[PDB]
Amino acid sequence: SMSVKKPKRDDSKDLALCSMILTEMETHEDAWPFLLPVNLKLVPGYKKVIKKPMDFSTIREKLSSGQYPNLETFALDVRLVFDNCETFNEDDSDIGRAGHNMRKYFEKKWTDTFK
Repeated sequence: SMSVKKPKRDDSKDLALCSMILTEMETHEDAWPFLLPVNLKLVPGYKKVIKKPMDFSTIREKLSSGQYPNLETFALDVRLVFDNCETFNEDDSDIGRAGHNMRKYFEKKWTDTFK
């Protein structure tokens, strides 16, 4: 509350560390469904169904331009990528499986880096 603060967690390396995580997601072999925005002219249903599209390139641009206020808003966009993928793709598809695998990979890196 006013003039009463919990001790200051060092957040000065968060930007660099989110960048490193994102590089590791970018270079994973199962990243291919997620590297670029879904082409809304060429994929029927996507525009109407997926209210907030997200992809790695879009996260990389937001990161590089100071559009994440803190590391939690960065994790929310990453998870949005996987949540979208589960919304649109059967679990038993190449892309459905890619999404589960990438989410697992992300969540481990997140915990090991920050928890």
